[PDB]
Amino acid sequence: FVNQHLCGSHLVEALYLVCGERGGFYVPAT
Amino acid sequence: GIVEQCCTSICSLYQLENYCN
Repeated sequence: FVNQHLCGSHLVEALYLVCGERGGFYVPAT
Repeated sequence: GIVEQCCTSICSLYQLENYCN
């Protein structure tokens, strides 16, 4: 992880890498 | 507001975790 501008699916990816991989996710399936 | 925090400005894993909680 590196701090940068993040949006859309790239934002969701960042949230997944930091916390979705800890099981803490609400998964916006689309 | 995750969009205003990350799309608009620079954000980091530290803030991203608050949207996980």
